[PDB]
Amino acid sequence: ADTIVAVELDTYPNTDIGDPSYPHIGIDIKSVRSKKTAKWNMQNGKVGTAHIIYNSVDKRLSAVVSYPNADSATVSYDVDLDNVLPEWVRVGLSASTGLYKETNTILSWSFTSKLKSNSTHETNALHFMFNQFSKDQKDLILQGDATTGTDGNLELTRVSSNGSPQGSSVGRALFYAPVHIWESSAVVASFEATFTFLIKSPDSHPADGIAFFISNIDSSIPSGSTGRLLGLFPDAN
Ligand SMILES: OC[C@H]1O[C@H](O[C@H]2[C@@H](O)[C@H](O)[C@@H](CO)O[C@@H]2O)[C@@H](O)[C@@H](O)[C@@H]1O
Ligand SMILES: [Ca+2]
Ligand SMILES: [Mn+2]
Repeated sequence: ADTIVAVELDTYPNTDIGDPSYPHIGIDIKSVRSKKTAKWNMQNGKVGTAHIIYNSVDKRLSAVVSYPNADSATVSYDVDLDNVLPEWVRVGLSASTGLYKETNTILSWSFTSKLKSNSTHETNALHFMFNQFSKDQKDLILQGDATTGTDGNLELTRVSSNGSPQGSSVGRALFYAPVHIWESSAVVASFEATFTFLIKSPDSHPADGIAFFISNIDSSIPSGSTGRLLGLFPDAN
């Protein structure tokens, strides 16, 4: 099966599987049951921003989610991505809906990864920045219901012609090129990701959430991962 490290923006509390009783953000290491969570005052209809950072010196995965003129939500977890992820990976965005829904719109997404070898200076880097998605975005691997181009945005889950979010939907978008996240003899490696999202729903309890994830290169949507599984895990283990 796939190896998944993700930062989830969980809008629906599935208490039957360990979620806290409120929308939250969490750090998921190979499991949908976050190793660490933080309360998130999600705002229906507003545009938010997520920022995720990591470096091999501190070995700490941190994320901050904010809305303009509102306090931010922060979550951190000490983890050595070398002990978890394969050397080469792919990075992406995933979302789902199930019984209750929401739009899982991404307006912008940027990512930067650096890897420095022992050889004096000479750092390797990868950076991509999408501020406008188009139809036929060949540098993205769209999976499930994910689509691009509508209003220049990336809709991870199904949205009807009039803009109504559909339930029982799942979609992901991964950057085409694999990323060298670590090397056995690297002095320092780091990455930073940023994305702005718009989650709105006519439900009083939107669902299910969006996630930024890092996986094996060949990852694909596991069967029946709609809803609470955020399109990342095959089960709730
Ligand atoms: O989209 C939210 C949520 O909807 C569905 O789960 C609800 C219900 O159908 C289940 O019977 C109960 C208990 O298991 O949980 C919910 O109330 C599922 O699609 C779920 O995956 C999803 O998160
Ligand atoms: Ca949930
Ligand atoms: Mn959760």
